Amino acid sequence: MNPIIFIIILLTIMLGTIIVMISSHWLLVWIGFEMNMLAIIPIMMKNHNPRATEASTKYFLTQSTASMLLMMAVIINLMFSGQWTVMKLFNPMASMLMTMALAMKLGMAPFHFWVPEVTQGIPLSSGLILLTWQKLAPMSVLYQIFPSINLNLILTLSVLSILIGGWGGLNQTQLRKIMAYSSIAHMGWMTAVLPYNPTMTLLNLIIYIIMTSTMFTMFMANSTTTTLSLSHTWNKTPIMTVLILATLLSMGGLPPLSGFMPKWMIIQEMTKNNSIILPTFMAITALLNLYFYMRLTYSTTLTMFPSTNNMKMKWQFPLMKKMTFLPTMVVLSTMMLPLTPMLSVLE
Amino acid sequence: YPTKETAHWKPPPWNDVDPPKDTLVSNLTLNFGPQHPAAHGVLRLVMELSG
Amino acid sequence: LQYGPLAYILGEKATKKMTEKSKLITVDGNICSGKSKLAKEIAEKLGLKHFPEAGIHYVDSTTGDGKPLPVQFSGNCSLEKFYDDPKSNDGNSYRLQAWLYASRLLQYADALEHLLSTGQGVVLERSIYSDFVFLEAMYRQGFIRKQCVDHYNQVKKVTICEYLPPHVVVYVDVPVPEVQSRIQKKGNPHEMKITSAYLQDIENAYKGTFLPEMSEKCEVLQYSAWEAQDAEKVVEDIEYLKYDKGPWLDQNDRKLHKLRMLVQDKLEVLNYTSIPVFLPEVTVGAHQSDQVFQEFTELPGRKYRAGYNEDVGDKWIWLK
Amino acid sequence: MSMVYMNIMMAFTVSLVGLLMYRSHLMSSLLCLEGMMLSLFVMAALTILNSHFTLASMMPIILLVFAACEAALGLSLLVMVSNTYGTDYVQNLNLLQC
Amino acid sequence: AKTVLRQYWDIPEGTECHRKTYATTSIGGAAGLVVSAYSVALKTPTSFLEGVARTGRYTFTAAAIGAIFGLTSCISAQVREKPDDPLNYLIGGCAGGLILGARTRSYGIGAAACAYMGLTAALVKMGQLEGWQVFAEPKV
Amino acid sequence: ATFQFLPDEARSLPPPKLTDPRLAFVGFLGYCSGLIDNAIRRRPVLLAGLHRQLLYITSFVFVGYYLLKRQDYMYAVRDHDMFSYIKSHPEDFPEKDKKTYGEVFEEFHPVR
Amino acid sequence: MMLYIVFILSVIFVMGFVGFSSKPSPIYGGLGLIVSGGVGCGIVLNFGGSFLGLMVFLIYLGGMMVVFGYTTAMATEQYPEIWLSNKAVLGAFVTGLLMEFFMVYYVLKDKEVEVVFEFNGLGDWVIYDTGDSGFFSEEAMGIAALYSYGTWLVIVTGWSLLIGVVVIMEITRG
Amino acid sequence: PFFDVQKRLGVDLDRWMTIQSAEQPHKIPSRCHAFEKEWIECAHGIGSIRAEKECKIEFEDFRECLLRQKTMKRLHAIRRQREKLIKEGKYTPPP
Amino acid sequence: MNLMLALLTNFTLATLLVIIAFWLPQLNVYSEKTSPYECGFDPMGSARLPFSMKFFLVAITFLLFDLEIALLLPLPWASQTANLNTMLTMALFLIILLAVSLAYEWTQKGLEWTE
Amino acid sequence: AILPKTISLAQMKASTLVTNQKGLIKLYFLSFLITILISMILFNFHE
Ligand SMILES: CCCCCCCCCCCCCCCCCC(=O)OC[C@H](COP(=O)(O)OCCN)OC(=O)CCCCCCCCCCCCCCCCC
Ligand SMILES: CCCCCCCCCCCCCCCCCC(=O)OC[C@H](COP(=O)(O)OCCN)OC(=O)CCCCCCCCCCCCCCCCC
Ligand SMILES: CCCCCCCCCCCCO[C@@H]1O[C@H](CO)[C@@H](O[C@H]2O[C@H](CO)[C@@H](O)[C@H](O)[C@H]2O)[C@H](O)[C@H]1O
Ligand SMILES: CCCCCCCCCCCCO[C@@H]1O[C@H](CO)[C@@H](O[C@H]2O[C@H](CO)[C@@H](O)[C@H](O)[C@H]2O)[C@H](O)[C@H]1O
Ligand SMILES: CCCCCCCCCCCCO[C@@H]1O[C@H](CO)[C@@H](O[C@H]2O[C@H](CO)[C@@H](O)[C@H](O)[C@H]2O)[C@H](O)[C@H]1O
Ligand SMILES: Nc1nc2c(ncn2[C@@H]2O[C@H](COP(=O)(O)OP(=O)(O)OP(=O)(O)O)[C@@H](O)[C@H]2O)c(=O)[nH]1
Ligand SMILES: N=C(N)NC(=N)NCCc1ccc(I)c(Cl)c1
Ligand SMILES: [Mg+2]
Repeated sequence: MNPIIFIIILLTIMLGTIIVMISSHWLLVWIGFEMNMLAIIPIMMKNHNPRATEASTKYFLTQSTASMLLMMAVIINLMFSGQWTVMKLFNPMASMLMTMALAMKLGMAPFHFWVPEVTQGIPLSSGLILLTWQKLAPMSVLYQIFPSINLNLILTLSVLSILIGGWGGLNQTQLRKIMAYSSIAHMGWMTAVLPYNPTMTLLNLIIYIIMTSTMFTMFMANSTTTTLSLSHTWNKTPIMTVLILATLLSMGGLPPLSGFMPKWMIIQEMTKNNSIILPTFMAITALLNLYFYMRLTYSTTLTMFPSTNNMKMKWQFPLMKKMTFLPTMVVLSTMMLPLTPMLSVLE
Repeated sequence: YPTKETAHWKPPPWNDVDPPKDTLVSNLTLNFGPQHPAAHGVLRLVMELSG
Repeated sequence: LQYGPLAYILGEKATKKMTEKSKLITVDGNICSGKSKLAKEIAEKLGLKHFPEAGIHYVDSTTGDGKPLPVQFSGNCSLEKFYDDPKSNDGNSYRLQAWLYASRLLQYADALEHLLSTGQGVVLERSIYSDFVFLEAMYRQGFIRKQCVDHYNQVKKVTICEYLPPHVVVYVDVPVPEVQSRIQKKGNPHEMKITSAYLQDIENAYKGTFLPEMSEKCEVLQYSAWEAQDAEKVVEDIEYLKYDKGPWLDQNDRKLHKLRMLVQDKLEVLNYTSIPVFLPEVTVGAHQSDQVFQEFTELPGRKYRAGYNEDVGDKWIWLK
Repeated sequence: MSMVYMNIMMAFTVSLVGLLMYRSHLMSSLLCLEGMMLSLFVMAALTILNSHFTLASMMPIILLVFAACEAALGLSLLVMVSNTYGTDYVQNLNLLQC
Repeated sequence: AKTVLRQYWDIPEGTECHRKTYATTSIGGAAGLVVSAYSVALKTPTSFLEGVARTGRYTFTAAAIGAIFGLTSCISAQVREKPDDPLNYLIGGCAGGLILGARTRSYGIGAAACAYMGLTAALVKMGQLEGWQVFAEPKV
Repeated sequence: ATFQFLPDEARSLPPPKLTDPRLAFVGFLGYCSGLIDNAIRRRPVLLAGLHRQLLYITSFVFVGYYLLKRQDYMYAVRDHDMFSYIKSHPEDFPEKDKKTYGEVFEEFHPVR
Repeated sequence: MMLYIVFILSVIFVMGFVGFSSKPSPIYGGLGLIVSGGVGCGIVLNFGGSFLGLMVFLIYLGGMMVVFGYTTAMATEQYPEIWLSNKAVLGAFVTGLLMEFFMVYYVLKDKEVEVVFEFNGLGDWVIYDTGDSGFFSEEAMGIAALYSYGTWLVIVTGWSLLIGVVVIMEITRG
Repeated sequence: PFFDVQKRLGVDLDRWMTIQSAEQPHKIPSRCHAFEKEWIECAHGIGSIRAEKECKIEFEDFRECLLRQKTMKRLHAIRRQREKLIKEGKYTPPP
Repeated sequence: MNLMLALLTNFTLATLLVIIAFWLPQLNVYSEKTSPYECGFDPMGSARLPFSMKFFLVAITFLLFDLEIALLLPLPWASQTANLNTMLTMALFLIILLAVSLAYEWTQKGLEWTE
Repeated sequence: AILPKTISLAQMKASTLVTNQKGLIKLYFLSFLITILISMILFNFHE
């Protein structure tokens, strides 16, 4: 790929997302999704191998199907309202189809099967876009149509995502597949609170994007894609292992780290609405996430795994990766809890 | 966690590249003549075609 | 600007620098076959950069102040010990070959980077493409295990695929009996222990696998003992080659940009040379690894990134 | 609703079920995606034409434009799947189980 | 689902235990089918008969747990004349767990099943009495 | 106002003091990022590139000043909305007559 | 029966969909999508949109022609399946025809039907507008507005088609 | 919109097509123009929660114009009743 | 009705001619007569085997370019708008972008058939 | 049965159910069809 072509395509991935977020017309929202899909497939196929081809195909089939249910919902809404404005839908079937369409796009369970496979099959830098930037457009739509969303449907998707995301990550050794099941679990929290306080959906989305970018950027830094290769980092860049430990503990939602803020604020908004059982269930089930985060810390930072002789050749060469924004992101991933009241800027 | 169902699973390639296959990319074979305007009527030109 | 997509966008394209003389040449041959003499003389006549054969301390020669480091920082692998006891329990035999391949891999990346950025050709003595001949020789003699060869082929598969083969493969044919005799005249006591079966395996690998393979992708020139002596007659053959085969015909500036990005990043070059495959011969325990890594950072000019060590004279660190 | 809506919505449901129930040929399923657009195009056109909502008359055209982009992208991947395996069977696309 | 759950909830506790078994067997039978459908779809059976055989086991097992719970819980209510007691469901929930252990032929599973199903069932009865909301309606 | 980071009415609020403890914390986060930037690139952590370490403190403080300004405005708006609503619906927020503990009866639970 | 033209065409519309949704060989799948695109043209044309109906028919004729060429190259086999060749194909085909038949039978008999939802079977003519006497085509003026009102639409679709060309070249290059 | 840049910048990217009572080419009105105007004007500025209850009358009429479901039940009942009389020889449609 | 009558007549007459063609002539069917033609020798392999497409990239591009004509066909009507400044710009913008994509595919060798 | 050994075993057992898949497009989209069906037939999410 030509560098100028890569930049243009990357801007088209962003352009499609922006169109979804500034559109007041359902057709333009649909167009934004098609444009985003058309521009991300070439970024998945960049390294041209049978696994990238498989990932791109599975992504296209899932996204193309979801887009078709979305348009069907839009046309039903036009039939029963004679308008195209992006807002609450005017037909319960339209809401169900649009809600399922957006759940497929986000990879929420039971529509989650593509996320682990597509993420595994694409390069780390493409996985970073998939698990972060691609969440913005579908969430911005949910943010605007939540009044008509079926409560039982949305909370069922939330519960299943947390359970399946928690259980799926327990069996993984590939870092890209651990991040995929982590993503599924975290999507459940964002939608669980959406019926009650959409501002907390944004807070959870933002902090998740910061922490997920921090992990992917550090995996990219040493070009690690498995647990065992990541376990060699202590013998190359000891600092990078401390940053990984701190970020992983934050993703796990441990005080006094930043990642506890979303779980804390979501539990608050749900208990104000007399929802005790669900947030209690969600917090305990999130212990599954903390468990398979803790294993990564053990093999990365808190122990020293066997190395190889050729590792010594790497001691003589500095890190050359760009590692863009990594110093800022890691500080935001860990030390934000004292500034929690700042969440009102999202209001 | 090994199970009976995942017994046959293997770790992916280190560089994410699976070896190219040779599933049969066979050519098309065509009798070009003898009975053919351009074969002068007695030329059986057996011709392997890709497209 | 450091090289990157921006520099490529602004005009820095490999096809500008390259010419009919931007060639990568490799001189191969058995031990004591005259490679180094020939390679050095080819380089001067054609005006090419000469990379001496990549030894154990090649990496040292490209970083720091360029002097070799103590052997514990290369894993204690030793060529002399290989000749004395090639069947050693400590696995020095395969640790050496694994280390040497990584050294050759790094030299090839440096050679390619020199060609692409400046357009000047290079001359090398053996390469990652011929390094396997020593592996096979070691295995046939039972110096290493089947698992070690499996490990070598794993590493080679995921590293050699990224690069382009040499334009020219100069090869010097010296039969084993002459190679024998030329070793004693060298007078190194450790080399003289070399068996002829070992040297025959090296020859068979070159003539059995290497040369047939490289003929389909490179220009191959074979020379005998006396033919190799006139470096001028060797250069004359190079100067009139057709160059009409191999993957270099398919390279365009888009491809050479991606290639140049790889070879300028040495940690990306060496990424897979340390895959987590736990062979006894190349596995290092945590305590040995940690203790040696502490020593390395205590070496002059090694604690910090180059340009930030003021124990060796670096200045303006507070503004860098 | 009108009795034409019964059949068009039935057509959309048929092609959706055809889409979700794969066989072997990846091309066969790519057709079901084209079918789903066709039903969406017809149903959108009927609603807009019957309501006389003039400016919306152009969006079925826009609908077709992005159907072709979607089909062209699908065919581009099918080519690459066929080159790798020599068929367009979807059962070959199972490397990412592990 | 709403209809069957309503029927079970909308009849007085401990009265007409043959009806309750109809409701809890229907819930159990339905849950067993949902498991069968996903299991059959995601794990293709080797033949049509195996797929039907697997569906029969899951649907029977789930329905059997449903019947026993709805029967054991109701019989204890009338027997003890304590209609509004979470203890009744704890017994009913445990009896279900024992059946799961026998069908899975595993005392360990049967022992674990009792504790989780008995306590889960007891909590559901408390939720009904106290008005606990699982999927609470947005209020503030 | 729609899609305004700080609407105009926010200007009638007192701006955050440049000695705001929250701002002092944001400046500390900027400093911590600067040290981490030196560490991952294997430069002397405290000394290397003070021009870079300085831009970290400044950029964090600059961005964090306006985030704090909008944070304060959004809570002021919340209170303004809330108090105005209580004024618009007196019947939903009645003033009860508070009894004294001498009158109110509370049961005694002995600890025996 | 001529007052039921739009319904009759919609029946064939579904039959075409069942034709390719049962997924025989894509050669026959393409044919069914052509038949559906033909009657679909007629259905839309009967509501006053001759341009829209003709366009979708024309566009799908081009698309299915390319699919045919791709089928002979990438989706063929020794014995391509017609609808009768495979039990799964035939079973899916028969099921769709029977579901459609019973929907048509009951809606016609009662002049109304419930297929999950309520549908009125009086014929599609009843909902038509009664007051048309303008000297232009409303579909044409609406579509023609893409270049005056729909500036923003022209930009995003124009950009997407350019990116489509760029992207298909990236994807299909080894 | 999630980010109302259109209303910020005073630019009209897509609000011109959102409703059918918007300004159309050559002032061609939609069939349900009056109903949509009446519903939109009723619900303007008070929010959906109030509009759902307080503008119900205008929305059901607008819905009746859009899908005409109550009109077809009134016509279906008459057409069915007329044929129920035709066989019984109890009705003679006029010329 | 006129159009449907015209379509029914056209294809009916064509069907009638086929029916006559198949039922009027004397038939003599045997295996060798109806075997597939390939210049006198038996075909090698089936004709249902894959046939490589060397213009596959142009065929996909045809899809994207064929939708452009659907977007350009309304232009004669668009010229009746009073807002002629906007239409002319947008009409020219669309065509130029179509030309740009052709130039991009041409320069990148997308129009050349694979080997 | 508040034993850690039993709890950790149920999650292990559940983890293998979730993850032990075939990686087949056909089976995944088949389950999507099941999910949509029950979303309407069983839970009336469409109402
Ligand atoms: C302010 C309010 C909010 C409060 C929230 C809590 C804030 C925590 C923010 C964490 C942000 C990450 C910053 C951590 C800095 C730790 C310093 C460090 O990394 O150690 C120095 C050393 C670096 O190594 P190197 O640069 O390669 O030079 C050679 C020296 N070996 O590294 C090493 O060599 C060490 C190798 C051994 C690894 C030991 C690991 C155990 C120590 C972990 C400490 C960090 C724990 C962070 C988790 C939260 C703690 C509360
Ligand atoms: C008023 C401020 C009070 C301080 C509060 C600190 C809160 C934690 C702040 C997190 C950021 C720490 C800095 C990031 C790590 C960079 C430092 C490092 O990695 O190694 C130490 C380094 C010396 O090692 P060297 O590589 O040789 O550099 C030469 C420079 N002398 O450089 C040094 O010599 C010293 C640099 C600072 C060392 C940081 C030690 C780790 C701190 C993180 C552990 C968790 C913090 C405590 C948690 C509770 C929060 C209050
Ligand atoms: C994934 C498969 C997707 C297949 C899509 C299938 C087509 C979907 C059709 C959607 C329209 C269904 O229409 C459904 O039936 C009638 C329509 O008058 C309505 O009926 C209901 O709501 C309206 C309220 O005004 C009243 O009639 C009444 O209170 C109630 O019966 C439903 O509110 C509507 O949701
Ligand atoms: C009582 C209320 C609160 C209880 C909360 C307790 C939650 C569970 C905390 C521990 C989780 C540890 O998760 C896992 O547990 C099992 C045993 O328990 C350990 O496994 C260990 O025990 C098992 C069986 O005893 C052995 O077969 C195994 O060889 C051994 O490694 C794992 O190494 C540990 O990683
Ligand atoms: C009250 C709330 C309690 C919250 C509990 C938090 C959940 C923690 C989830 C941990 C689940 C994963 O933990 C997993 O447990 C099983 C228990 O056998 C361990 O498995 C261990 O025992 C099994 C057999 O019994 C062996 O086959 C296995 O080799 C051994 O390691 C796994 O090594 C461990 O990884
Ligand atoms: N085991 C092993 N030994 C190697 C390798 N490369 C070089 N050597 C040894 O390094 C020594 C010197 O290299 P040679 O070039 O082959 O011998 P020479 O005396 O210098 O003869 P010239 O070719 O003229 O330079 C030889 O004894 C080789 O056996 C290698 O990749 N593996
Ligand atoms: N819970 C919701 N659904 N809405 C919501 N996010 N806030 C509603 C109330 C509120 C809370 C904080 C602030 I600051 C402001 Cl101004 C207003
Ligand atoms: Mg030498």
